[PDB]
Amino acid sequence: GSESQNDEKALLDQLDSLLSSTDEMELAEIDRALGIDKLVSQQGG
Amino acid sequence: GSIPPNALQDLLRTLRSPSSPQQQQQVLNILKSNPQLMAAFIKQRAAKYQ
Repeated sequence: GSESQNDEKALLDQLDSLLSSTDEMELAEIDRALGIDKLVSQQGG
Repeated sequence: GSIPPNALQDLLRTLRSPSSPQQQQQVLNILKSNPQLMAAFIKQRAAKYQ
């Protein structure tokens, strides 16, 4: 997050690896549920 | 200078908390509630279709 590479985004970035041990179909339900496709277009708050 | 926020940790902390697969339902909603975490998380989550 702007000269950091050690912020909260990086905190879970590691453990996040566990996400790979989850059904690909289930993840799709949660993704399309909120529609992260547009949430990745803009972020600032 | 190296110190992450406390608010962001709260959001991610949810999906990180060792709970049953049911509570996972809350994670999804949390993902959106997480900014910097959304982009990063998307890497693994969004990867569901990668």
